[PDB]
Amino acid sequence: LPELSKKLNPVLGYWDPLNLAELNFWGAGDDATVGFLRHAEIKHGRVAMAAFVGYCVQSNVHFPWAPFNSIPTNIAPAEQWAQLPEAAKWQIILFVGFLEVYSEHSFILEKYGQKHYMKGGKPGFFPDFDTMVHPVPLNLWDPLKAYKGASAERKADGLLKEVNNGRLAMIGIMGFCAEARVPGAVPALSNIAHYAGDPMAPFAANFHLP
Amino acid sequence: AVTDLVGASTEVSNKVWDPLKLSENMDESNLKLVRAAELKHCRVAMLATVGWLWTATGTHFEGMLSTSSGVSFADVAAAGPLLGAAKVPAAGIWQMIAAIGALEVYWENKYPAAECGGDFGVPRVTQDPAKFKEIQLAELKNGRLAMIGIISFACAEAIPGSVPFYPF
Amino acid sequence: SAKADLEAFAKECNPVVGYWDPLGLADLPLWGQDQDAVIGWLRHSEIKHGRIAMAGFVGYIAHANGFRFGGIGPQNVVPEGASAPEVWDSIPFLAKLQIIGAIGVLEHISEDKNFLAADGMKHYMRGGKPGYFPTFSANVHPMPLNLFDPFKWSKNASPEKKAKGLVTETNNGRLAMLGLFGFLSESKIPGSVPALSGIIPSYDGDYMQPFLPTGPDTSLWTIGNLWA
Amino acid sequence: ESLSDLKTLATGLNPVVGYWDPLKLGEAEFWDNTNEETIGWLRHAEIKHGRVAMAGFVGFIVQANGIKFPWAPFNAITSTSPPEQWDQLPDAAKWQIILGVGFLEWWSEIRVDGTPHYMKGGKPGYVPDFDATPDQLPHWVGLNLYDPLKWSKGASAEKKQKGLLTELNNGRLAMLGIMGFVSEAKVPGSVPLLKGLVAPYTGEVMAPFATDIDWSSW
Ligand code: CLA
Ligand code: CLA
Ligand SMILES: CCCCCC(=O)OC\C(C=C=C1C(C)(C)C[C@H](OC(C)=O)C[C@@]1(C)O)=C/C=C/C(C)=C/C=C/C=C(C)/C=C/C=C(\C)C(=O)C[C@@]12O[C@]1(C)C[C@@H](O)CC2(C)C
Ligand SMILES: CCCCCC(=O)OC\C(C=C=C1C(C)(C)C[C@H](OC(C)=O)C[C@@]1(C)O)=C/C=C/C(C)=C/C=C/C=C(C)/C=C/C=C(\C)C(=O)C[C@@]12O[C@]1(C)C[C@@H](O)CC2(C)C
Ligand SMILES: CC(=O)O[C@H]1CC(C)(C)C(=C=C/C(C)=C/C=C/C(C)=C/C=C/C=C(C)/C=C/C=C(\C)C(=O)C[C@@]23O[C@]2(C)C[C@@H](O)CC3(C)C)[C@](C)(O)C1
Ligand SMILES: CC(=O)O[C@H]1CC(C)(C)C(=C=C/C(C)=C/C=C/C(C)=C/C=C/C=C(C)/C=C/C=C(\C)C(=O)C[C@@]23O[C@]2(C)C[C@@H](O)CC3(C)C)[C@](C)(O)C1
Ligand SMILES: CC(=O)O[C@H]1CC(C)(C)C(=C=C/C(C)=C/C=C/C(C)=C/C=C/C=C(C)/C=C/C=C(\C)C(=O)C[C@@]23O[C@]2(C)C[C@@H](O)CC3(C)C)[C@](C)(O)C1
Ligand code: KC2
Ligand code: KC2
Repeated sequence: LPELSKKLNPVLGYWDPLNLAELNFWGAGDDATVGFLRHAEIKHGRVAMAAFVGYCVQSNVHFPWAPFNSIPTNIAPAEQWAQLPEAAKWQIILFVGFLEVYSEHSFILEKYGQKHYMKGGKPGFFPDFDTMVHPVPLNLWDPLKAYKGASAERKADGLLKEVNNGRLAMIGIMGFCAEARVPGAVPALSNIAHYAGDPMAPFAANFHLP
Repeated sequence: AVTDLVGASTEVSNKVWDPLKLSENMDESNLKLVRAAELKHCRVAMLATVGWLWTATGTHFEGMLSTSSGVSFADVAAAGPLLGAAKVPAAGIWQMIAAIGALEVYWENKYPAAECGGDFGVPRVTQDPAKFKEIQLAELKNGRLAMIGIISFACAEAIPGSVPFYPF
Repeated sequence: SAKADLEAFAKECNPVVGYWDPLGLADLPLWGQDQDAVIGWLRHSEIKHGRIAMAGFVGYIAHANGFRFGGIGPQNVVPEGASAPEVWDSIPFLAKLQIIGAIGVLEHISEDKNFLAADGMKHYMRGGKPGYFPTFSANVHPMPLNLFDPFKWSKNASPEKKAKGLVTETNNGRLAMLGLFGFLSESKIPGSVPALSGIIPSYDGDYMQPFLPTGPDTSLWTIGNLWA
Repeated sequence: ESLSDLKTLATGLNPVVGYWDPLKLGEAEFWDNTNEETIGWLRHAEIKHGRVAMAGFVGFIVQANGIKFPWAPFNAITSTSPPEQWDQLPDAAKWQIILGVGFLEWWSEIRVDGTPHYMKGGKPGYVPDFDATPDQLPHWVGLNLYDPLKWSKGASAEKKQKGLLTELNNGRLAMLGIMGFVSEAKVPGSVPLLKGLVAPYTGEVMAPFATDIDWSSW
């Protein structure tokens, strides 16, 4: 990332202990090194901000439909992933797998004027979805077509706020996920969750890799 | 004229590797001859490595190699790649050597090694001579690695303990 | 520049002793950065040590007498009179860790480059005034008052009065360092402090360890206490 | 260049010592070359020995302290005497260590980007950059061997030569230290102030894999 982290944070700003901004990243370049890191900055933020907010709803209430229901609620939601059926785990990952594959298509990205992020495009820009083989009513970002009329000042403030709330939540969920197993990790919480199974193992409760 | 060839490898910093200076005073019609010998060694070594891997993995044909005196392809394969070389009957060895020698005689009379430095005129997969020099260098490097590898296989099958990372 | 100012400050602290530097402390550059940085680092360390010494003397007097503020907080778990050394052994481990974190945050705010740059000051080792803590007008959340002057009761003092106050602070800090070290010695080894012998009790745990005797967890708070 | 050898050493330990070699390995010719090539070779040998010695000394301190890789195959062996840990390693592990080091120095010998070899005028102990010539390596790897994160990168040349002198001095001291530790493992009573440490050990330290020859008859 450039030295415009002063806008995101003064006092600090382009802290960068491990340099990482010129390691040339598969021989692509220095601009492409910056572009890949900025996307993985906020893609990890967007997952973590949704997962931490996702945590605070799962642990209290469950959707009353049927399949991901009636399993115990007074347990770790990391364990509640392991209680899902195998078809549910595959369909969750593959649904995100479509979103990853679709968003990286450079011919879709050039429909709206942008480019792939480390070829010069914006780091985080999900496509407006209107080029699929079959039409859908609702797209992903701004589904109700609500807040795309805002000026660039609100977008620039929001983009910086997305990063800063991103960095805060990546600490938030992972420190929380480090409290479920190895208890007593965070002495601020220390009153939630159990279970020593690996959260970084979606199919550990179903099969084994070898 | 040894500085031209193709064999200048970037693994030795893109210069000619002759520490014993064997090609210092060798002249044309011998430099082409030693290049032809190297190329034939390359090709025979690559074919030998593939055949050795096929025999060591076990593959073999199905049938009887010499119905007069037993010896199936499974019998040849089960003795090992090296010890299963004398299991072949002598007539089969002589017939293989005769066919290889007929090919050798035909190609030597058609393309002499002193005049044609390993070039027997097999089609050619590309024009644009820079790409062809790259493909020639790839052939040379693969053949040299196979030259080392087949002797490594023979040493590891005969003397155990040598070649520590030898499969089977 | 550094040596002349050091000699002037030494003369102002005491007109009789003047420059008293026995073990060449004004000449050894710490991180290979000339004598000015060494002099600034030594002055800042002396000022911080003296301030910590005066605050520690006040805290030792308060803890020895016993002047607990109210309820609910950390005084509800400490014993009703256990002298100063054991007051850092019965407090909660989370409480002591948070106090250490607050002290480190204050030190980092005092040492931050942009925190000094916003106030118009510089770093104390590259041509700055040692002990000049920056104000609190940049942390986005509105701070009610600054740390140096909370009620801003010294905004009209002269520079000569400021220099005299700094010299008095340095001298009182040296005296408080001597007194606090004497109290610590008399709390562990009898016969060190002759006047203070028999007042303070004996402490088993050495006073040079922060994590000596880990404190109890303790909830000590209600209304939404989901964190045990 | 038996003159720059003195300029390097006037900054080595002041003029307190200088060009000190009792048997005079300088002004030599060696394998049918010139004195400059021999001087460059000897400088590279000293630098490489020093680097290997500092790495080995740090590894000995870490291994004898008790810090050990949890993972899987290193958890199997449970000793302390670093040399015995190497001895009870699997043969494949030792061979892969040796061959990886051999690949690294094979790359170190290759000069496809920097014009001179360390004998033909290049800097001694200079590992060439991986990404300087990205079309002349078998497959791309980032994170170069020297300075993986480009921490030095832009630095003053005075700082570079000062670091080279510091590396040389630290290398010589680490050479002495690691040979002291090895002789502690072999010869008790030798190397005072270290007798209370290190374990007795046999098996010809300067030999991997099999054992049982040794300098038993001194
Ligand atoms: C049949 C073997 C053979 C032959 C005839 C050649 C022939 C040639 N090589 Mg070559 N090479 C070989 C195997 C061989 N190579 C192998 C296995 C490797 C990989 C290590 C290489 C790697 C190599 C490089 C990197 C280069 C050459 C080059 C050359 C050419 C010029 C050098 C020269 O005349 O000296 C070779 C002439 C000989 C007559 C050598 C015969 C073999 C000797 C007499 C026996 C050696 C025994 C050996 C040491 C025992 C251990 C080997 C094995 C068991 C492990 C020449 C056409 C150079 C070139 O073309 O540049 C333009 C060049 O740069 N070669
Ligand atoms: C009837 C069979 C026959 C005939 C006529 C030829 C004819 C020829 N071959 Mg050839 N070849 C054959 C079968 C045959 N090949 C078979 C079955 C193989 C194995 C697949 C080869 C592998 C082979 C290679 C790899 C090379 C030739 C070469 C040559 C040419 C020169 C040969 C030479 O100088 O003598 C041979 C001269 C020698 C000095 C013998 C080599 C001695 C080496 C150092 C030791 C090898 C062991 C030895 C050959 C085996 C004997 C038994 C052993 C226990 C001692 C010539 C066109 C060479 C060529 O064209 O280069 C220009 C060449 O490089 N051939
Ligand atoms: C860093 C990784 C290293 C991996 C190891 C390695 O590298 O193994 C190397 C190795 C063995 C080995 C080892 C050592 C080298 C000794 C090292 C290890 O010992 C230790 C402890 O270190 C052990 C071991 C076993 O590993 C062996 C290498 C073997 C090799 C390299 C084999 C190439 C075949 C090419 C062929 C057959 C081409 C056919 C091509 C053909 C047939 C054609 O083109 C047909 C053609 O019609 C086409 C298509 C177009 C036409 O116009 C032209 C013609 C008619 C010509
Ligand atoms: C034991 C020996 C003492 C040192 C003697 C010494 O070296 O001299 C002076 C010197 C340097 C010097 C010399 C000169 C004077 C320059 C010249 C001399 O030449 C002559 C002979 O003329 C030579 C020399 C070398 O002597 C350096 C001295 C430095 C010193 C002594 C600096 C103390 C800071 C105090 C602090 C930071 C307090 C913090 C506050 C603390 C620790 C606390 O709050 C403790 C406490 O919270 C705890 C933990 C729990 C609570 O419940 C209780 C309380 C609240 C109490
Ligand atoms: C005008 C316009 O356009 O519309 C506006 C408004 C509008 C609609 C909202 C917009 C939007 C989009 C959305 C959906 C925005 C929502 C974003 C979302 C959902 C953001 C989650 C953040 C989660 C965080 C920061 C977690 C921190 C987590 C923390 C700090 C921790 O857990 C740490 C901690 O746990 C430890 C480690 C130990 C504990 O003992 C103590 C605590 C708890 C402190 C726009 C479009 O962007 C802009
Ligand atoms: C008992 C205990 O500890 O409980 C713990 C268990 C556990 C699991 C530790 C916990 C956790 C969570 C953790 C630690 C989660 C961490 C997840 C993490 C960190 C996952 C990294 C993925 C890395 C990838 C995909 C790398 C790709 C890398 C690639 C593809 C490359 O290297 C390509 C490369 O191009 C570069 C980039 C540079 C180029 O020049 C060169 C090359 C070609 C080489 C808890 C919750 O704390 C609790
Ligand atoms: C440009 C710049 O700004 O620089 C930057 C960038 C740069 C250069 C890349 C950097 C670096 C790289 C590194 C990692 C540098 C560190 C190198 C390393 C690891 C250096 C180990 C030495 C080990 C020794 C000397 C062991 C001695 C051991 C000795 C002397 C002994 O045992 C002696 C002794 O045995 C006797 C003889 C007899 C016994 O009776 C007594 C004892 C036991 C005492 C830095 C550090 O980040 C700084
Ligand atoms: C679960 C996922 C998720 C979360 C939790 C989340 C939270 C926040 C927060 C709260 C801290 C803010 C303040 C914020 C702000 C902005 N977001 Mg998020 N956002 C998420 C996902 C996406 C996606 C997929 C896209 C996107 C975008 C934008 C744009 C720019 C729009 C514009 O400039 O047109 C702005 C200003 C779009 C994009 O950046 O395209 C340029 C885009 O496609 N966002 N976003
Ligand atoms: C075991 C590994 C190891 C250790 C323990 C170690 C210790 C030290 C110490 C502390 C004692 C210093 C102070 C120091 C300093 C320098 N090192 Mg070392 N170094 C090690 C490895 C390498 C390698 C592989 C290279 C290298 C180099 C340089 C350069 C030159 C930079 C430049 O000229 O830009 C400088 C200044 C490069 C080189 O010499 O290039 C001519 C190079 O390739 N170093 N190094």
